[PDB]
Amino acid sequence: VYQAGTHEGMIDFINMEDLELAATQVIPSGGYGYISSGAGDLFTYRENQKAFNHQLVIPHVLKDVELPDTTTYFSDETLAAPIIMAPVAAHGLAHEQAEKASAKGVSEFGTIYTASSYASCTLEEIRAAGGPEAPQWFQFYMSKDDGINLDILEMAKRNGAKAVVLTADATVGGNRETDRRNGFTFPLPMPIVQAYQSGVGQTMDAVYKSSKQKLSPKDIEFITTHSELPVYVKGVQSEDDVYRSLDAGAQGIWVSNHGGRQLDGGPASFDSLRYVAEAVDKRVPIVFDSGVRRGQHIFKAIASGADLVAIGRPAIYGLSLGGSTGIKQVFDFFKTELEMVMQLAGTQTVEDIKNAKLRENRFM
Amino acid sequence: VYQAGTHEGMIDFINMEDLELAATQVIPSGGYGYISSGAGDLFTYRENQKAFNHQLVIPHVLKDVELPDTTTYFSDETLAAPIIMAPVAAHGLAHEQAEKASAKGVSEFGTIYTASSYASCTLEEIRAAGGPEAPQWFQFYMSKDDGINLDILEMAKRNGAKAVVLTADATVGGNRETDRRNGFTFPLPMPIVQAYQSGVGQTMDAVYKSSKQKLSPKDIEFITTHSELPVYVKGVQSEDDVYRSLDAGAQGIWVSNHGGRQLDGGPASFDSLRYVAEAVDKRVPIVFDSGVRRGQHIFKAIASGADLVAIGRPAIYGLSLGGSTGIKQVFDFFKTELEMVMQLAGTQTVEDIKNAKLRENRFM
Amino acid sequence: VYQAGTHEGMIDFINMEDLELAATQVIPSGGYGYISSGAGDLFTYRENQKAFNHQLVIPHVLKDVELPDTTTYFSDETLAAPIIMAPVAAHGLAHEQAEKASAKGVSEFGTIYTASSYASCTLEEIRAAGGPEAPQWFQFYMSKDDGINLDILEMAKRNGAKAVVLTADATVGGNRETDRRNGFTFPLPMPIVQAYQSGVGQTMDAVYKSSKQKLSPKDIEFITTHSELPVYVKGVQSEDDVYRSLDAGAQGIWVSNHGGRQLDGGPASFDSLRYVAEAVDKRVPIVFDSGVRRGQHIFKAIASGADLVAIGRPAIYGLSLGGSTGIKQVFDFFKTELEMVMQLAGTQTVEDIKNAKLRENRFM
Amino acid sequence: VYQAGTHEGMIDFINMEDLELAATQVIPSGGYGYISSGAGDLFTYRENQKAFNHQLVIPHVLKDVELPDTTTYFSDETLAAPIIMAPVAAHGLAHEQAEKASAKGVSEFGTIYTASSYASCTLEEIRAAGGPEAPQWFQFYMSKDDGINLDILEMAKRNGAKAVVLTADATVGGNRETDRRNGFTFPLPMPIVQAYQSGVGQTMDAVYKSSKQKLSPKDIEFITTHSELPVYVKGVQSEDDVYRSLDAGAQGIWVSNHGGRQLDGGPASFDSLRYVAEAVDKRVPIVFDSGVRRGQHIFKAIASGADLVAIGRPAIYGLSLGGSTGIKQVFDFFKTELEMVMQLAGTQTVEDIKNAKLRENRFM
Ligand SMILES: Cc1cc2c(cc1C)N(C[C@H](O)[C@H](O)[C@H](O)COP(=O)(O)O)c1[nH]c(=O)[nH]c(=O)c1N2
Ligand SMILES: Cc1cc2c(cc1C)N(C[C@H](O)[C@H](O)[C@H](O)COP(=O)(O)O)c1[nH]c(=O)[nH]c(=O)c1N2
Ligand SMILES: Cc1cc2c(cc1C)N(C[C@H](O)[C@H](O)[C@H](O)COP(=O)(O)O)c1[nH]c(=O)[nH]c(=O)c1N2
Ligand SMILES: Cc1cc2c(cc1C)N(C[C@H](O)[C@H](O)[C@H](O)COP(=O)(O)O)c1[nH]c(=O)[nH]c(=O)c1N2
Repeated sequence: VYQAGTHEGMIDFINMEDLELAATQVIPSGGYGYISSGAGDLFTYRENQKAFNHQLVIPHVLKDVELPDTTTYFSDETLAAPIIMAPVAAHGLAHEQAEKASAKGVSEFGTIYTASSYASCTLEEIRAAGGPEAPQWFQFYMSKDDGINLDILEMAKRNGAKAVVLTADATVGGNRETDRRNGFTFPLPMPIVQAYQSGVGQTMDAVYKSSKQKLSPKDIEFITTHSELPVYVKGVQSEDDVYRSLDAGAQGIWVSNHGGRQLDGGPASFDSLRYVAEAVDKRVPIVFDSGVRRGQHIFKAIASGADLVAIGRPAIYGLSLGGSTGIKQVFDFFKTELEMVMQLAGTQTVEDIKNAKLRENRFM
Repeated sequence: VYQAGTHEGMIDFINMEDLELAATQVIPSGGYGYISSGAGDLFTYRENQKAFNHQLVIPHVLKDVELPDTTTYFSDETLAAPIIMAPVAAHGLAHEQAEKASAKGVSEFGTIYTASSYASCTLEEIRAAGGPEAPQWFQFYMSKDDGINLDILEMAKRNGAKAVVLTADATVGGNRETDRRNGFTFPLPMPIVQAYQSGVGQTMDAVYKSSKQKLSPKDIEFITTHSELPVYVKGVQSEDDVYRSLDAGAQGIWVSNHGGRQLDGGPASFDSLRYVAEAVDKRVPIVFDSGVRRGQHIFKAIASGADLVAIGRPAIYGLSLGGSTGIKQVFDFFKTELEMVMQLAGTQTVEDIKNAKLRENRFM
Repeated sequence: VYQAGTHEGMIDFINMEDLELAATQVIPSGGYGYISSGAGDLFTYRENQKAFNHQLVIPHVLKDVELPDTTTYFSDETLAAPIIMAPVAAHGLAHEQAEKASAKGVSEFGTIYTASSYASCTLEEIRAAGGPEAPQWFQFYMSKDDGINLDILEMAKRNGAKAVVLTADATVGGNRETDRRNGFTFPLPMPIVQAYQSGVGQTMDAVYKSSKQKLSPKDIEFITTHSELPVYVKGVQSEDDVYRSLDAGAQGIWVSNHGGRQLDGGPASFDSLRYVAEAVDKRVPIVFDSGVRRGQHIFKAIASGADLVAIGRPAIYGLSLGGSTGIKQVFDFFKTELEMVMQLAGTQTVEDIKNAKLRENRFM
Repeated sequence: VYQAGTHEGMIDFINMEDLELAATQVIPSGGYGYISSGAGDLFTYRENQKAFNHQLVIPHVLKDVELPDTTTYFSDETLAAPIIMAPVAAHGLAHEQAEKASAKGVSEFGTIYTASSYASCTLEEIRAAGGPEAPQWFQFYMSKDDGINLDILEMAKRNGAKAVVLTADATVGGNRETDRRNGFTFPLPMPIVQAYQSGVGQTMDAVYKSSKQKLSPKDIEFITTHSELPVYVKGVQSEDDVYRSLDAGAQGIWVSNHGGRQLDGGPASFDSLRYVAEAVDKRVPIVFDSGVRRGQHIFKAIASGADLVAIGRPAIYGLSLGGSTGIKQVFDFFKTELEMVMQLAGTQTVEDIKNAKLRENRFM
């Protein structure tokens, strides 16, 4: 039997590194390997966190700032901070209460929750746990069957999704050698995609291969036609990918390399953000993720063209140790660090962060 | 008595690093040192594998790709993948069945086998083991005696060689200090070059010095005159070397630094490929080798101007552990990784890989 | 009870690294952690010392130099060397005699002493210990209350401060995780700021938050209006910060990142010095600090536009082990190294150092 | 009593790294520390050997080369190879037979021997040991007394010195902290400089301070006036130093940073060679040293503008273990490696090395 974390309450940590280590005590070895590792030789995975010091934040002085405000106005939403929950599969790997605990905690922090197509819970349970005023987005792993795709989009609409995130950088799984060494298989169902994927006893490789490989601009047009919700393309790391996405009617761009879990030997996401921000030229919102472990990383991403920054692994480690309380403590850690960075950089508001100029590191 | 690997069947490995370590259990210490190490302080040897992350592969999205096809049309050949066997001396160091096992396995995978002048078997045995439809090339370590050179070329013709690979970067042996520490000598004859070299009990240094040092463009003209087979020059790493080769009538260029076994303090082969591809300007085919351990390395070489990528040490480690089955499993490992990279990069066919644009890594 | 160093006399050390290690034997663990560590992941802290080899000193020959002279004419002062004491809080953490021992030792060496607002002693005790001819500057952590600010400035005037150093890069404390792990609190009062801060049992974070966060150019104008002393802005690392400071009437610029204790992910101070020196264009004096551990670091800073270089941690380690004798030995170590560097670089006087041209390191 | 090496005969080594380690068995700890270490934090010392891979040697093919010839015509001399003995103090630290053993071995190899002013033997003994046809140069540490300087120059003339090497980069000693830790003092006299320096029981720092600090172009004119021998300036690493030297009548330039023993935080000598070669523009010969441990290092220096390359520490380690036989084996190691590099680079003669083009390493 697979037994995940069961604690609901305050957790003890200093930073995201000791939090990651502490989670090894409550997540079964195979599940921990699935969450913690990445593709191939882990070049791209390691580069994600290193890349934030490719650009240096200037601690400006005499900027007439106190009590910096992380409050973020995004569409008709008011967020506590420009920090959201990334779509992460199978929260039941981390905590018994799974996406019910994560959706409740992110709702209570007061920011956007992105639900995974590969969730351990139904979208109905995710909406119920967050409450009716919780801002929730739906991340779509599409079927090869358009009937099933219409059914999943109608289901996202019923549950009040405010955007559809088409993940386009996992048409097949990466060469995740920790999963291979562990003989990893999923312990729980995936109810949202149950029409094409059963989850239980399936390999990582098998699950991605059950979804659609031949994604194209026609898939954005399909989602627009049948849902009327704004479409974000996730995995965008170049100008060519921006123009393909916007020409097909995308209303958002999500810069990511899937936390270094996919194509080893590719760039760090933070380096790609510069190319993507130039191509987008503020025409649509940008979400950024992959390697974020400090407030200074969030500041640098927003200064470089991100409107929102998404959190993956650190939120899952917090969930494993403390449930809803634990995941909210991780968002609070990032908000508290961002407030410190805003004061020392001289930015009163999130819009002021966007206008900050970083210095390129010539000696990395 | 020298006792190499004897197993014929499926081998257990994750990647080429644990395969290299596993081979230490079946290859005698001196033979393992000869295969595994390189020249001088090993700067050039280490740089070969590191250099693939000097250029970054973009994981494009919405590229309308599924079931990527590695099938490669090269001259009148149909190859399983754009991946061939490099010429490697003395396979009897690795497996009792030597080049009979390696030629059979590479034939069954369905790609080009390059036979070494310093083989443990005759070219007749190599042709017999591969079968009459197996695509085979002949790698030439020339004699100082032109009579012997005519005899060896007529022998290559009789055995249906489709190209002659003139190896030009080993006129003398490098300073291979592992061979010195081990007191390495060859345990087996070298029948192809028996007219000038006996093999048994000879040092690495002695064998290279028995071949021709004063290679020049006149040697390409000699091979053309007497064989009528296309000549590839192997070891080409600069524009000057391309023009010398093509002006003398070469019909192919093989970019290599001999797996870091020759001139320590020289460039990584993958970095040299850019200079060579610019000079060749698609006038003749390019083969690339040295440091290839992943599908992403093959993808990057082809995107950078290679038509074919050759495998050395990893194929020999597979041979040592599993014979024909083992060497085919190594080619299958590279083909399976290349299919994963093609799907995540957005390339349907090998010609699409050639049109991919890599991003230079400004933070190596 | 908190028990610091008590020795007054000569100490045994080779360089500042073994001095830092030796101090662990006499400074209580919590105090040692407070002095020795820095912010976040310590990127900026480590980069400070590494950055001095971003620029290379040319050992010129035949320069007609002997007995190089470090004597420095600064305003109406004659200093032994262009090397001064940085403002460092709470010397009682290091030695029982606290700022009485440090002010006496720096006076006897013959250079500027910068008194911290967060001193363990009164400014009256600091002036008494240095003697009436000792050059002393006052470092200001401002109150939120302008009445208290007028009182502190009148107090600096009474004690013969020759400049006011407005520290502007610590409006809040950095994420100093060693202090968090140690549960660090200050053991002694802070008499200079007693009107707003009691010191005893207070966290690092609490003390900075008791001072003024909303520093602006109006604060320079306030100090000028009420003290008539030259104002230096400390923490300046960019052109924008120079122009803000000078436009508000600053008569000096102090380039610093607070010894890597504040905004992790910011530049090394030595790299920032180039940008600041270009903007200042010799209009006002420049003080430089953060990471100085060798004479070559002082030489490089002065060649790059610094008029004076300030010493922090190394002076405190010397104080802990030897009191007034020990801190003077640290200044003597830096002066002796600077004399060696001046002879080998070919600079007879400090003005000659300013005219030296460094070579940028293209291979860091 | 100080007891150095006593063996005369063949020594067992692979490369200069295991030779350096083996010498620890025969050189007393204090002497070994004096020979093996360098200044300050050893940045410049470590950079010397690393810097050779800042520029990459192209292994050219089809260059029509065999039996490469290292024979070097320099002035009226015929050298075995473009490889000479650097001036190194006090060979009695390494071997009982001191400079008698080193001069005999270098004479028998057939190249230039540079005698140190701080030799353990007289120049008469050095000339007698080398024989009358041995090419010998005299390295000058000048006195503050011009009478003593005239006496030393007349002595160099009597002993048939063919050049005077004015060492200009050691006007004072570097901060050699191994010597400090060891309490190092010289065990033997320095007969050449006995008029101003006794040697026995003296520190490194004291010996350099007894020589002339205020070296200037007037000192080149003095040597020319009183000896009529060509003057080389040693320690030249910039254009300014070339023009100062040539304007004063120098007939040679010796590029060096004194093996990283002097100004820590300065450039690697191999990097400085490019700047010096451009300024000299073949107007006078260039000697190069500091960090040479391989044939590829000698090749790269000559391709970059050096006419001769000098050997320091490796020659002293060979001397300690094998006397005249041992030091000749070290020169033979370098000649044998240079022959291998010349064959693989495609250079028939030393003049061909000068015309080789290196590729700058963009990924160091
Ligand atoms: C365990 C786990 C599982 C998933 C993911 C990640 C991880 C760690 N990610 C990728 C995710 O959205 C995000 O891009 C990364 O997690 C960001 O990198 P960091 O984890 O913050 O370093 C992911 N993305 C997505 O679109 N759908 C999914 O179902 C998942 N599943
Ligand atoms: C044990 C061994 C033996 C040989 C070689 C290599 C090795 C490892 N190589 C060089 C070979 O063709 C190829 O360039 C390298 O092996 C490529 O580097 P990797 O081994 O893939 O890293 C080689 N090349 C050649 O032209 N003729 C030969 O006989 C040999 N022999
Ligand atoms: C223990 C301690 C305490 C303080 C400081 C530093 C340290 C180490 N610093 C910063 C100081 O002035 C200086 O910028 C740095 O010390 C310089 O870096 P190094 O210590 O030389 O590496 C500091 N600066 C300031 O303006 N007022 C203060 O009260 C203090 N307090
Ligand atoms: C033990 C020892 C002693 C000396 C030296 C070096 C060493 C190691 N060197 C410097 C020498 O000429 C040369 O520049 C360096 O040795 C070159 O660096 P490598 O030793 O080859 O790395 C030196 N130079 C000089 O001009 N006169 C001298 O008396 C000495 N003495």
